[PDB]
Parts: sequence; C-alpha cells; structure tokens
Amino acid sequence: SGFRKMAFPSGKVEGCMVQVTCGTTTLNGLWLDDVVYCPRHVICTSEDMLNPNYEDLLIRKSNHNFLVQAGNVQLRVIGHSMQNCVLKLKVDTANPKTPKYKFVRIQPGQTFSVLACYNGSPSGVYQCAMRPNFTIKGSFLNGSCGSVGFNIDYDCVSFCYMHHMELPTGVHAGTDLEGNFYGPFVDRQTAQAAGTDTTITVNVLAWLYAAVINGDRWFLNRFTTTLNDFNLVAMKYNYEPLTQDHVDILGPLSAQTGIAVLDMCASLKELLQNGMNGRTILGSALLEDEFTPFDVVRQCSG
Amino acid sequence: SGFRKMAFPSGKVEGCMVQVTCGTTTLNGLWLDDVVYCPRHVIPNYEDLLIRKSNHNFLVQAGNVQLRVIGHSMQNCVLKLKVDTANPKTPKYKFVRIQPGQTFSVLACYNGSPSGVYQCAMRPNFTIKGSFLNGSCGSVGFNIDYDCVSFCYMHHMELPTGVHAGTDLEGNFYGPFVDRQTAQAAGTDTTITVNVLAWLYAAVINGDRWFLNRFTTTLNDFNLVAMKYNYEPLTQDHVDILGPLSAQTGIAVLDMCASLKELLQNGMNGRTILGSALLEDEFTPFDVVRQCSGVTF
Ligand SMILES: CO[C@@]1(C(=O)Nc2cncc3cc(F)ccc23)CCOc2ccc(Cl)cc21
Ligand SMILES: [Cl-]
Repeated sequence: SGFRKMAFPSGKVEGCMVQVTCGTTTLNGLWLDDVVYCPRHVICTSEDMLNPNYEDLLIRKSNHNFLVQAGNVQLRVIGHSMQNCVLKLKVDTANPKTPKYKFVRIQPGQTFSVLACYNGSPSGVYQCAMRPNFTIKGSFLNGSCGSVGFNIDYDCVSFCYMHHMELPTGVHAGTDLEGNFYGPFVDRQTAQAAGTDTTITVNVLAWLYAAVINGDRWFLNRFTTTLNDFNLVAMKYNYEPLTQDHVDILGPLSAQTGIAVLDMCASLKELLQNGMNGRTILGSALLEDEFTPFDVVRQCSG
Repeated sequence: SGFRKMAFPSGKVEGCMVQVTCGTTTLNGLWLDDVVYCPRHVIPNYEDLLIRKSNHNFLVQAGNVQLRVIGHSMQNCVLKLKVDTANPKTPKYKFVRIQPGQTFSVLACYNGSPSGVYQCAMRPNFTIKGSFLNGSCGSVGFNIDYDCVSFCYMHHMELPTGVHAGTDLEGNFYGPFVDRQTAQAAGTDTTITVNVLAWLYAAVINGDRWFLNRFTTTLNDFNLVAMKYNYEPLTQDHVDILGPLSAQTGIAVLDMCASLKELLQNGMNGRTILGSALLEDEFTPFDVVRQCSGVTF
C-alpha cells in the first residue's frame, strides 16, 4: 500500500556523470563508451548567448581547449563534433561503468527521473513529466546544465533528456540526447516564453485508478459521458484533450478495477466541478498528473 | 528555480542490495563487508527459531551470484548473516538512529533488486508514509553526507492504515511496534511544524510571498494555536535551526509563525504554495538549505 512519486535508482547514471570545462564555463557531461555528451552552449560566453554562431565558435576550438574530469581523473579529448544542440567530445578512455543504454525521444505527458548534478557530481534525484508545453517543472540551480533525464527498463537505461536552460517563469527546457530541443526553444538568450500549460488528462485518470486500487472510491458517481462531451468540459479547465489512444492505454486499469474509462471520465468531470470538499485522493488536495498509466501499473501491480 | 521532493543519489546503496531466502520467505538484505543485515522475521521466540537453523538454510543472492553463509547472529530485530565474501562495493558508512521529523531516502527493493527511490520523513507517530508492496521487507532508508552513507532505516512491516514501520540498522524499532502478527495501530499523527516553516521559507526563496504579513507572534501564543491544529510544538531549538533561513529572507521565525497561524485559521483561499494546496512537512530546514544552494555527493 501507499503511493509515492518514485524515481528510478540513479546508480547506472551516476557512473556516467563527468565535468566539462571550456574557458570560464563549467557544466555536466554524460560519458558513455568513449564519447562525452554535453550542451553545445559550453563553448559560449554570456555575450555570445544573444546571437551565437555555434559553427563559428566551434571551428576556433581545438581538442585541448575542452577539460573533462571523471572523479579526480582528467580524460583526454581526442576529437569533437556537433549534433544539433549537443557537443560530442571523443575521449581516449571508454567508460568502464557504461551501462546498457539507448537514446529515446519522449512525448509530452511521459515521465522520467532526473539526476541533478553540479561540477560533474550528482546531488539529487527526482521524478518529472514532460509538460504539454514541452517544459519540465524541475529543480535546477546554475551549473546544473548537462544534467540528464532517464527511465530504466530491466537493465537498460533510456536517456531522454539533457538540461540546457531555465525560462523566465522558473521552468526548464532541454533536448533529447541527439540535441533536438523539446518545444519551440533555442539555445539562444532570446525572449522565449513557455506557453500556457495544460493538465495531462490521461495521467490524472491513471492516478484516479491508482486511488481506486488503493481502496478509495468517494469520487466515483453513477454517471457516464461521451468522449466528446468530456473533452468540451475538460478544455474549460485547461485539461489536455483525451484521445481514443488515451482510452485504449487505460484499458488494463479499467479491466482491473471494473470501472469503464468513460465512467472514470464522468468522475473527473464532477471533481473539476465540485472540488474535493476537504477530502484528499492519495494524500493530495490537487488532481495529480505526473504519473502515467504505465507508472501506475508498475507501482501498484508489481 | 524549482522545488521538488529530492532523494539522495542511490548508487552507493544499490551496490549493497542482496536477496535473502529462508524456507519459503524471500526478502532483501544489506551486504556491507562480510555481513548481510536483514529483518529477523525471515526465519515467535526468535532465539528458539534461530537455534534450529544452520548456515546452509539461508540462501543469499548478490545479482546472479550465490553468497555462502558461514555464521549467523541476532541483534534486536535484525539478523546478521556472516558471508564468505566481503562486498567489494562497500561504501564508507555508519549506522545512525534518526528522530521524528528528520527525513531520508528509501531505496525500495524486491528480490534483492532495487526498483525505485523516494524521499520521506519519520512521522511524529514513528511511522513512515511509504510505498511498499509484498517482498519490500529489508529495503533501507539512508542519508548521504560527503562520501559517507548513514543507514537509518530497515523496513519490517505495513500497518492496517497503509503506513510503514521498521527499525534502525541495530534492529531497534522506531515506535511502539513489535515484529509479530498482532493488533498494532499507528497512533494519532501530528504535523512537523519546523518542517512546514522551512518549506514556507523555501517558497519565499522561490518567489512566493502572498502569505506574508506585517505581524509577529510570541512562541507561547503560536504553540497554543499549533496544538489546536494537531501541529507539533515548536521549541527554541527549532527557532535556532531556522536562523540561517530567517537571515537569508529577512523574515524573523515568529514573523513566519504569524503567517502559518493565518494559513491554519483561514486556509489558502483557492491559492497554492510551491504548487501545493496543503502545508508540506517532509522537508527539514537542512533539506531547504541543501536544495536552494546545491550540495553534491
Ligand atoms: C547558459 O545558461 C543559460 C541558462 O538558462 N542557464 C540555466 C540553466 N538551468 C538552470 C538555471 C538556473 C539559474 F538560476 C540560472 C541559470 C540557469 C543562461 C541564460 O541564457 C541562456 C539562454 C539559453 C540557454 Cl540554452 C541557456 C542559457
Ligand atoms: Cl513517450
């Protein structure tokens, strides 16, 4: 029993964190085999950030301009190349602690763990979700750039995020491990704004099924809804549209509890209308949206 | 910016998790040097049950490798299995007993394999509001200080309300619990006041000030109010511990106490603090300073 926001064990990722220094800039790198991946803005100055020409800044650098530190050991850089917004530094030593891994690009609504690091040293781990506006509500201070997001399935680490910037509202923007940003963001100090955020409807529904699995049913009602009527009401509260894919994904949880997706949708419509009336759902007074249907099955069923 | 419930990196603890099997029971063990620590209920009269057992009755698995037991002894509610091999991944460590209100990270394991990590606080009623399923027994709680892992908790049982009970690594229970199937209940819980105040300072540091007011209070008047709302009494020690956060934000501890009194008496009025509609009490003053500054391990 119990329901917590759980992060994946960070050990396999800790053994990959290194410190990358270029001139006066120090940030984090991900050392996998003989390559160190880090944000390409490590080559920029604060002035360069307004309108950086990364190709022109990189052509003026040599291998020995990049200092890479793994623990108390200096790695030797033997090559460098750019792939979108990530810099790939070829090193002379393969990481002996390289886990089984893959680079995956996630969609909004998907969750992942973040290992927050400063000076190549991990300081903490927390669980996140890619918001519908492509930002993450993380906890990052200066020097956390290059910190990574991941999931672990079986013995395989799936890297899905690398931290690059903090937006004016306090939210965070970054790229996949191929250097493609999530969202309409650029690694430029431009007037960039997150976009109006919405609630991940499929995740709130999954969390409502997790409350029913843990023995809480006070929010259920005798009503149903069509998918269209549910979406007309959901949009009025800034909830993401629920698609037929979302209804399909909730099938296993519907079969386990005996509550049809559209009947759980009717309960969500009523919660939006009435509020909780001093009650909580799984220790929360807000409707939780950072647990996917897959996370609920993993934490509850085994 | 940002404020999340952050756990310590679990790597140093992952390299110590093993599976312990005795008869039909399978649970988790902590392998440090040549000893494996696990709940004694893996085997009531535990010295009479233990005296029957031989070393080969305990099956210990570290990954896909079997460790052979060469000795066994009991320390309170913890069984210590002497193994033939010292763990080469043993970190720098110490066993520490924590007080209610203090927080720690939990590496939840099943069959000697870690599945997740989360942060939690020792409640005033000595229970933990964790997330544990069957097979999680022997999972451990810890803090990391520099390069040193301080083990403070080992999971033993779930109570009928869904909360959890366990021991320190010397086998002494936190709370009035016993490792036996009997009618045991979690006592009436209270809110950790010093932690709520620390979380209010973390909100001010992150730019949330709507709850601040021009008023201050006395420690006595605040405690008369706090006792009415099932909040733990705030001591002079608590006020002292909140000194650095008070100096950083410019808000005196009894000034922040007056803001907490208004939130208890009037609610949030449709508003939130750090994305929450409830007053959060599972962040200590030290966690707030560590997260809003940047300490690494
Ligand atoms: C070079 O890093 C920038 C940045 O957003 N850094 C940060 C990243 N994470 C957390 C942060 C927390 C802070 F308190 C301060 C800065 C943070 C600084 C501002 O301009 C830019 C413009 C674009 C890009 Cl892709 C990066 C940056
Ligand atoms: Cl995805």
